[PDB]
Amino acid sequence: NIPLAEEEHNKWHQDAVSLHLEFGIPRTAAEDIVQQCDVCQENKMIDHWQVDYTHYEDKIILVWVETNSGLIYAERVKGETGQEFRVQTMKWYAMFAPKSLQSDNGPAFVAESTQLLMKYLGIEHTTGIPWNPQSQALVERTHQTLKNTLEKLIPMFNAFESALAGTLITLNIKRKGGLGTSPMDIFIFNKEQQRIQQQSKSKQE
Amino acid sequence: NIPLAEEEHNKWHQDAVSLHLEFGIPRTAAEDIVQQCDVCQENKKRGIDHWQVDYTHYEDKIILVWVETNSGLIYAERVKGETGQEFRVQTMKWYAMFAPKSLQSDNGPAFVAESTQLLMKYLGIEHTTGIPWNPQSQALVERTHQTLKNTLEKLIPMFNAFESALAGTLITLNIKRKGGLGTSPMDIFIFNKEQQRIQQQSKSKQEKIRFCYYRTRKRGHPGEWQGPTQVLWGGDGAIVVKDRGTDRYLVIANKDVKFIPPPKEI
Amino acid sequence: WIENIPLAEEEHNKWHQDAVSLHLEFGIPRTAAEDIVQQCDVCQENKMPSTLRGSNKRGIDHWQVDYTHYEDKIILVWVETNSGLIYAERVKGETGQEFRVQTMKWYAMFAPKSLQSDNGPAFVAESTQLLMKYLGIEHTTGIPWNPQSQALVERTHQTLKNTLEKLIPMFNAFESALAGTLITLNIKRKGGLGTSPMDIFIFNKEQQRIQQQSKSKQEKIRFCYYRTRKRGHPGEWQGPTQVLWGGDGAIVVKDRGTDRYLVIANKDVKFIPPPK
Amino acid sequence: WIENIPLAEEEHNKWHQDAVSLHLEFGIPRTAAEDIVQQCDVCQIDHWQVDYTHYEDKIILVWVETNSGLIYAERVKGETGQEFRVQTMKWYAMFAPKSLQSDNGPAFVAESTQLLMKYLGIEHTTGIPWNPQSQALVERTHQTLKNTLEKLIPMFNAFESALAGTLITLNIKRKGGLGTSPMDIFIFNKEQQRIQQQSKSKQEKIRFCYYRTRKRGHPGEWQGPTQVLWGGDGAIVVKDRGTDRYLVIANKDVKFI
Amino acid sequence: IDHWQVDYTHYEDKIILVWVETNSGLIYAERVKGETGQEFRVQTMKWYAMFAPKSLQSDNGPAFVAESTQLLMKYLGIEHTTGIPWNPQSQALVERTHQTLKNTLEKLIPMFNAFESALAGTLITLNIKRKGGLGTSPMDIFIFNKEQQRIQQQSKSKQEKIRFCYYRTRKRGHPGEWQGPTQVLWGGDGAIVVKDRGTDRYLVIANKDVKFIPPPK
DNA sequence: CACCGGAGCGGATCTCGCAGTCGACCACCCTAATCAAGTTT
DNA sequence: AAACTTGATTAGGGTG
Repeated sequence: NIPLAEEEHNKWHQDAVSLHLEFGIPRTAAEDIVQQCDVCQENKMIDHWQVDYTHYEDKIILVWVETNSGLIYAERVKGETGQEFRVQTMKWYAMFAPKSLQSDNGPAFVAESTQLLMKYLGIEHTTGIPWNPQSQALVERTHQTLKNTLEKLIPMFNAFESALAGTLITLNIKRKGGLGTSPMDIFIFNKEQQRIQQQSKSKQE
Repeated sequence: NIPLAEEEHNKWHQDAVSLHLEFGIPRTAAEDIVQQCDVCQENKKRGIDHWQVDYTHYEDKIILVWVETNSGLIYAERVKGETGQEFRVQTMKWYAMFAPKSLQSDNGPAFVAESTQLLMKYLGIEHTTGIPWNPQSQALVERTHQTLKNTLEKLIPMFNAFESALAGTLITLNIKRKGGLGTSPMDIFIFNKEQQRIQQQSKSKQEKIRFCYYRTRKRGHPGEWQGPTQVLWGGDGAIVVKDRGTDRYLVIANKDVKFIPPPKEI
Repeated sequence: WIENIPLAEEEHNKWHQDAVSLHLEFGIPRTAAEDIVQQCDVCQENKMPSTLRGSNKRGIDHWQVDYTHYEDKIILVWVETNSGLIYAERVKGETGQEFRVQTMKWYAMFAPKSLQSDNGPAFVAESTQLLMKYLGIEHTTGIPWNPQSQALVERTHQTLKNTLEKLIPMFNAFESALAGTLITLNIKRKGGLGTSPMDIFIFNKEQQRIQQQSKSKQEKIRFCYYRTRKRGHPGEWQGPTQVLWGGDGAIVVKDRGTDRYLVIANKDVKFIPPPK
Repeated sequence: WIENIPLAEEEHNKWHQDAVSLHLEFGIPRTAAEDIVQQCDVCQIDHWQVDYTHYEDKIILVWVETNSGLIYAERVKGETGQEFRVQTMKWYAMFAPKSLQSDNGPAFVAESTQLLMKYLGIEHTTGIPWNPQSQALVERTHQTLKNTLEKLIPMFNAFESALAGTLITLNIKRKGGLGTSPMDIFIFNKEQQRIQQQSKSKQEKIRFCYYRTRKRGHPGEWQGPTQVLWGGDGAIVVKDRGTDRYLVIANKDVKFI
Repeated sequence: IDHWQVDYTHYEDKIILVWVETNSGLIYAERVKGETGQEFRVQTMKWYAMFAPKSLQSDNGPAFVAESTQLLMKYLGIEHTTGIPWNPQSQALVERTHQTLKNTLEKLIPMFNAFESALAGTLITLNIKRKGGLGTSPMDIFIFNKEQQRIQQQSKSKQEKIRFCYYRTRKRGHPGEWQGPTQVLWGGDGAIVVKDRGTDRYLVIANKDVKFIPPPK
């Protein structure tokens, strides 16, 4: 099916997501179709994330945002210090399977043993001024409607971590788009599709 | 489910889409929940079919792009000139190709041309001209035209007709291109139209409501005719209704039930 | 006339008339001419609610009551719904406690299974309600400004007071005369086939015997598909469920869709063969 | 009603649908709608068919949906192969065809047409179109079409506008069945295809799992793997291979694999 | 699936609220300040963000059986089951879960500054890195499970025919009386699935102890 | 061409108010403002 | 010596 997907790609030049999803080929193979197509590498406009700290009513919130699914995570934060962030990306590298990261150059992320925790855990960490309209619209609006839905939910709840969890529930889980796709729908699909190729990928590596 | 979906909303405060799809009530009911919920209306309007246009020049070829805002489904067609009338012809064709609930655009001439807005009125479409301000919109529209010129530049060598190449890009993006579970904008769109239509079918076919005025007896002495409000549960000779004042259900003697057709002034 | 209509409409908006005279004089179809006053405010407002209503035959041992003030005598009256055999007794006060005792008496006379009764406080009283509950009985509420749900007891207040006016001189006691009326209409009134209510209550107590109902379980069940014809063309068998009872040319069945008993003519039945 | 009813009387003079369609649009009385159509002098899956036809020396390409009855069409300069090639490139852009009917005309039976049906993967069928089921729909489509242009076109400066209007009358505004226009039936079929496909995709997996059983409540050790035959609520089905007898197994007593 | 069990556990005077999924074996754990109901309400709000629990087990402990905890489980639409923990099916899993949990904590806590980092480490080893069978992780088994819990699966099952049948059951081989007619709940090979309407329980009946019922014809 | 269905209107069925302004004083059940009787930090 | 809860005896709302 990968063959007919590259014939179809040289013809119509789809995304690797679209050839993956069209032909059921592993997404790695579809990426190899596109990235080898010179039409697509001449013409250019998973588990990949961004972080920025944010304060919501004198409460720092470490805000993880997955660049593809739009799927978010958060936890209340005592300080923007690096060691706390190392603990948060240990916990968070537990709660997810991150491939790669973007972020600003802020102190926690650029910090040496934080970077060495990205190498230890093995995540690709790109530190720099985020330049991309792709991420920054989504992350900006994420802080917008996050601080919104916090402002909606926090009166209801005793704890602030309870209401914070509330927002994460609404956006990760209750919220949907497309055909009734929450972000978590997108992610669980992408991982469970990663499993079956993943049983092949140990042979492909 | 509509009261329960609303209960889920005032708790959680979801999208209209999410409450709708979750509880399967009609989506305008979910919209109305969000809209009758002060919490979401305090902090933030587009239905499903909402389009935005921008003319786009590529290779000295004027192209009249349409961009649906929600699905991200798009149309475009090459153009001779940006005029009112040619644009009127294009959008007539388009509205044969499209059922669009509302439009946005900027203040460009054909948009702001008089008979074009009159033609939005002939066609009854909500037209909004003005500086398009929405980060939801402008990122989508901008990336849409960038990706448009991108894929034009890919495909036009492969085709005799630049028009069939443009059709090519619409195929790639609206059909072939996918996201999430395999969703192209076309399939998202067709789905949304489908469930929306079916919202009409649901609402029309099922419920024959009735409404009434009502009154009550004090030492037997009947009340004035009141509300009026809605038949909740019908029974022969008496019913269930809500007291708006007490927010409370009540059983009223038909004699004291002044019947009304449902739609009221609406 | 199709375009006479907005003027005729105006003439309702002006002169506010029936769908008919408007229909005819403007010479239109009448039905939207009714949709006028459907859509009128004015004429929509002040019309009356033509509504027939209904009373409940309801249940064996299902009951209905109201107290009486006959010649300044509180008389609380115990009156069946279905076959409408009755009882009553003179009372000194209407009160919930007193009432509760009265119903203990009368309840003990029978196995009365349920009730309709009005908003009178003694009917309504907390421990009264708890007493119905205590005994596993259904009170139901006669509602504001409907004696008519309380129909039969008021009816019988008529009948009775006529009979009182006969009998009471014949007795030492008003309440022996009360016994006399009670006697008569629960018995001596006999009609149709020349039967009292007492006949019918008691008969039906024999009729309502649980052991017989339990026993008929041994009789066979079959299920059956019913189905429905749209432009002549019958649906799938909808579903398949037991032939609750068969008649000649049709049966007893339930739609789970309505959860309600139903008929199917035996042509639109599938008979479903036995296990074997 | 009586606010809708005039407005539909206004709109039929524009759009000239069935009385049915307006009854089913606006929720008016049908018989009044019928009174308009009489009193309106003017009226007084993914399997398709193409025909050309001429309306006032304007060649037109006519697509017709063999099931929903939906139509695409556009004004045409000529019956050439190449023009129609770009037409149906655009049509395949706006539509997602499986299949097609047509006659043996040159632009169809022209090769690069058919090669482009292969490049696009449509199964092109030319031949003497034989079918009353099709050709009656074809027939009424043409007669009622040019009827309908002849209604609308004087309202319109540009003819492409009016033609688009005819398409709108038929596709969009006109209804059939329960109030179902052609586009209604059409879009329904479209969305039904994909969910057929998704359903098959979920039918593909056939998962297996470990399981165990209780003795006086005390557990058995894990057993299997064995296929997940049918899921229930709180439990599944599995074939016991030991007894060759299927087992209802609590989900908590399972490890899905 | 999404049937979870809790036991608070103390590791080195650190209360650890240990979620254990009864089926995948997936877990969550976090260091906890106290066994308080309120803190537990916060933790289960957080964790109901991190997962989509349908249902719950736990012991009868104070936080769990707490009133507004119960109202919270209702508020979130989770079924909370409180009990003397009496099952070896789930309690074998929970027992070994806590044992291996403290084991891996003792492995990882030297390797990390924070105990939340190291406890996170244990969840990584056990949910992610730990693998079984063909090499799927318990987290993969959870993802897997959740992924096939889709409603578009339900649509196709609605599209199918069901056929109905009588059924009987054997005692010492002696065939019982026929029963139903009922749903063929699933067609098998040599048998099918049926619920007993009497005991409200799914059951299998060999096709000889079945009589399938023909369609409306 | 026969059979079933949506829309239409004449006829048939059921409930009720016009009787001047309506309350005045009972009896029962349920709810509530106000006063009197204790402690407790 | 302020406040805090509960029992007792007449004034209003739904029903004969």
